[PDB]
Amino acid sequence: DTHILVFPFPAQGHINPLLQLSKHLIAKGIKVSLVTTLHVSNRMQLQGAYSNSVKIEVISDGSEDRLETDTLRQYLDRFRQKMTKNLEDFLQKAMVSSNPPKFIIYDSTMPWVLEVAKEFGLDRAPFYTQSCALNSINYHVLHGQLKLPPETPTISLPSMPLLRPSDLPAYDFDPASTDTIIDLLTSQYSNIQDANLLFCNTFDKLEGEIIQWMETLGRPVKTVGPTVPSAYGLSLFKPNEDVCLKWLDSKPSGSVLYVSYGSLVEMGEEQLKELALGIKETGKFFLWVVRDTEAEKLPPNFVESVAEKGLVVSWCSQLEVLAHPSVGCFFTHCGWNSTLEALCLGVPVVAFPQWADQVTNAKFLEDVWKVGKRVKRNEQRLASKEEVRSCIWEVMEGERASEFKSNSMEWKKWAKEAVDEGGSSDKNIEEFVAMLKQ
Repeated sequence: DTHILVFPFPAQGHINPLLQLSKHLIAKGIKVSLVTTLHVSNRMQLQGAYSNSVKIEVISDGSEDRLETDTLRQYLDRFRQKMTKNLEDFLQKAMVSSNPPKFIIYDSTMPWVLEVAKEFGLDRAPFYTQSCALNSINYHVLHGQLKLPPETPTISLPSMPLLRPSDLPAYDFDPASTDTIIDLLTSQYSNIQDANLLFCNTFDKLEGEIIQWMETLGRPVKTVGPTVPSAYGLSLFKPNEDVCLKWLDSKPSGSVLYVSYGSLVEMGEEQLKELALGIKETGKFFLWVVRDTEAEKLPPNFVESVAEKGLVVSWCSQLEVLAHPSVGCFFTHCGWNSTLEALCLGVPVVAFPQWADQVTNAKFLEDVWKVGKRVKRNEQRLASKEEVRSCIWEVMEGERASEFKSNSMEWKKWAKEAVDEGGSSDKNIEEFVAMLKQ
């Protein structure tokens, strides 16, 4: 029984992609062990309860956790030191067992795992969870072809669309961690000559040309995305579904604006007021999922003022909401997972990027894939309520509303084609599985 290890970075949007890939591998006959921390096995729904499930291997004691007194640098430095020893101890017992693992797939953001794999003679591959366009940007920042602030107002990178400085990732959003994040992201290409191959969370039709560029770095590159669950009885003591779905069920098809800037962005009340008022001014039905600490910054009386039009809740499953036919538009922060979800479910977007790679994903969503528009922001970075209202109207009601929806249904078709049997991504996964059986 061939078995491999998958080692994701324990953080927002890094685990689900590797878990999804693990599920595809198990469906093709490969047993998968997920190497993770005590907190992820504990404080998350990683149950691995069925006999065909991913096996969870906890290798940490929780002493690698981020302290309140820690900077990002101290946290990543301690994590690397402790998890390196933890992985060395784990492989020691596993590389001399009856059935040793034949491969380790690890998050690309932990390039130190390759050195551990190399030391034990274990085949390995980093997994790039972000867009391939970001791989190009980070590589060119690493090699001096692009600079923190760009010298030239137009940036032309190999096999990439032209970008202005307002389309490049904003790592300055959290000033204390700016240099740390840039060093982290640029250090993902330093030891790729020893990688068996590179895995990318994308699909050929989406970034094919950029992937061709990536292959020129010397190693095989395998697109295996998008990592969205393929899914997208009768109880007398329970209701059929969730409250969100029920509320959406009573709306006309394609009429509601699903709003979510994700679970990590901390927006300012000033900008939060204008955004809420912007959504209010449109007079459209909208389902806004926002966490408790962000919801307290909402303007006083806002939810009562949009009583008939708005449903503001603390949680709903994003996938089931985006797959609902009553939803016609997605006001999103343009995180890579959200970006791929929008494309996979054929839903046009109002791009409101906040930080990091979100601005680059927004650029591709608006100017390259053409499935929506970016909210115009001012010099201060504040998006006014008319810009917000205008943008929502333009994508849902304006001249290009039919265009955007047509582009979205096309990207939705190619995305399903990619992960469907014989698709570009499925083919890459089958070839990898075939090599592991050799």
